[PDB]
Amino acid sequence: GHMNEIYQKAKHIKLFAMDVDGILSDGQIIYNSEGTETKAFYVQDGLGLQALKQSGIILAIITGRSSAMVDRRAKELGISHIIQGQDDKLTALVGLTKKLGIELSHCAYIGDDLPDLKAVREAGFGISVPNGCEQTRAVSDYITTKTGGNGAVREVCELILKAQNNFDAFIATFQ
Amino acid sequence: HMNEIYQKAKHIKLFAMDVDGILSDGQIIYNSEGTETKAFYVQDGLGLQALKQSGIILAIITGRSSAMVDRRAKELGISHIIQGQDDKLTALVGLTKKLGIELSHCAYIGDDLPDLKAVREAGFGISVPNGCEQTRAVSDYITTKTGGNGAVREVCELILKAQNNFDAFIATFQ
Amino acid sequence: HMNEIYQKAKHIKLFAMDVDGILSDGQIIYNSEGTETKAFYVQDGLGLQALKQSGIILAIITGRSSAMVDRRAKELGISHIIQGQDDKLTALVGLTKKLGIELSHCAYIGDDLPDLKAVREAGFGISVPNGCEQTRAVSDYITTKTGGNGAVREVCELILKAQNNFDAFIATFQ
Amino acid sequence: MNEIYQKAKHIKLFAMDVDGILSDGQIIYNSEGTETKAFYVQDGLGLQALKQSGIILAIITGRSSAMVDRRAKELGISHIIQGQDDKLTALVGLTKKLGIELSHCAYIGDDLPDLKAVREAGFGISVPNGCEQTRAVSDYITTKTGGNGAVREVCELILKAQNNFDAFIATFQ
Ligand SMILES: [Mg+2]
Ligand SMILES: [Mg+2]
Ligand SMILES: [Mg+2]
Ligand SMILES: [Mg+2]
Repeated sequence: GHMNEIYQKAKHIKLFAMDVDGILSDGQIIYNSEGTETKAFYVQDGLGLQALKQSGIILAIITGRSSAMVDRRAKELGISHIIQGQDDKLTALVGLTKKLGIELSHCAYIGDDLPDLKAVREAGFGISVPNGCEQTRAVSDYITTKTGGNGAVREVCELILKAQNNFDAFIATFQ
Repeated sequence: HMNEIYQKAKHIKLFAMDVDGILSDGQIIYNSEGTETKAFYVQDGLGLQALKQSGIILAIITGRSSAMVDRRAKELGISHIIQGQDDKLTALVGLTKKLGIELSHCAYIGDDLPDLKAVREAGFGISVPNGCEQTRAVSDYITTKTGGNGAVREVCELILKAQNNFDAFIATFQ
Repeated sequence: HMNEIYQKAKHIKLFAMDVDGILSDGQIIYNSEGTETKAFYVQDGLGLQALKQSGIILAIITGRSSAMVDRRAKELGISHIIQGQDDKLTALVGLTKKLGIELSHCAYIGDDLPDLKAVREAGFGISVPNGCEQTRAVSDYITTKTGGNGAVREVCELILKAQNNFDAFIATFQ
Repeated sequence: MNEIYQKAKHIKLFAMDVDGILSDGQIIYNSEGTETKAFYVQDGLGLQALKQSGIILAIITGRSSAMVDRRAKELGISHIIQGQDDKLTALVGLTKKLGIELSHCAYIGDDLPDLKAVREAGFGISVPNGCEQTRAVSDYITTKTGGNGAVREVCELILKAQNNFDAFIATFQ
């Protein structure tokens, strides 16, 4: 019943910012006996992000943790705004608005836990996921059907493209 | 039955946890270089931080021993790390005496048979959906979320709520 | 539509496959030492071996590039390993020309948009439950089992059955 | 139910496939050439319990890895036969050298290479995600899946059949 409300918020998005753990991954933090840390991403999310970028949308990562894995994933996907070691997601997002000349109302943010709440609440289009905390889900404009690390990002990428009448055009390039 | 669960959680000063099956989904991972791997859940970290910040002491009691457990514990401020110990009750009782906290003010979460007595005898005993039937049977509470998937975060929030500390935790992010 | 599916599968001489989301569940795994990991499914290995032994040529066509794919392919006797190639149809047509096999006698299994044209134009196009809707729409068959969980094994058995080789394959183990 | 218990009651040797039984069947490779395999904690306790009750534990697998050696060592799995082409002839060979009749052997497997061993063992076991043909010749199919408690489940079944289960539980009470 909220589809066109969601569409109106997504239609004006010029910047798409994302949390990592629980969004681009299923939230697993993986350590081994040699001190090495591991993180897993989802292939379909990659193509979804490529689609947004192709449509002219600026991509950003804002995470409280810091790893080479995030740097590597961001670089291969052409995400050039990689903010790590930053729990205060909203201040980081506002920082980007000033850096890039994009209004906050034209920014999307997807997050899963409490550090993401304010950014999800205050962004033009705030998104969460089924396994997100209840409080961040409560302030979201949209909650994905697919879970983090299992297509949540791909799903909201398609949603934004649809709201901007760019989805069918993108699909047609593969047909 | 949440009223009696909140009543038990109200008095908790020490929260002790098994590792495999609780903080992880129970996978023991090895590779051809001789390296062992373990996986944890990001939301459990924030939950344990909230518990610690509220004044509750955190402990790990595990039958295995690994560097991953030391790293994760250090990262989350788990100050009492007991590894290579299958006898969970003796370990928990040892902690009660050392810290000066009654067993009735201890919470313990476990998943398999070695955890049974500690879950049964602790002031607040918790298990998980994929815990063994016998350990689930003696639990005061079984989580909705599974081990390595938010069971720990869930218990953390329950204890915070019971102690009127949950909304203060949430408020910092609003 | 199974009579039509069997018709298409009956004449397959080349079986070509996407990797991520087909042979794996789609996870791209990195670690802090710059190492990449990929996971495959054991039962898929036997299925592909069976297809190969029945006289079908095996091929991989993937947009990514890794040593893990080379290793898995060599292990299973996948003889055409095309990596760093998102244009699946051009690669597949290239194979038809090199091997002297009509496109109508090629099978292709894929999960996402880059695979769409190949799935559509191949003699037998296959996708998977978690494949994108657009690639599923142009498929001749969609597996019950998921990518990295037996989707490949399933279609291998389907092709063996369509070519009257399945029961004979089973018989070798009895 | 009772026919299963009759077959399980006299088991002296419990032999197992690895991939799809002790694991969920994932074969994991990395860019440094390193292979990974995952096991389940609850299976560990189940196997240890079986071993302590006097049952000899064995692994018979077509693949070969250090991970299997490591997991076997920590659980007291004392016969580790890797890289085996024919699992039935490996089981027959092992049970002959140990002086145990095949009728007193259990074997759990998931795929076609396990079929003959599951069929011919005194107690043959498979798993839900096992192939239909191996499931067809099994005396018992577990409810839990490989790498997710299938082994723990059958261990408890055998303990029950040998009047050792309630005592096993009681040691933890
Ligand atoms: Mg997160
Ligand atoms: Mg445990
Ligand atoms: Mg793919
Ligand atoms: Mg197997």
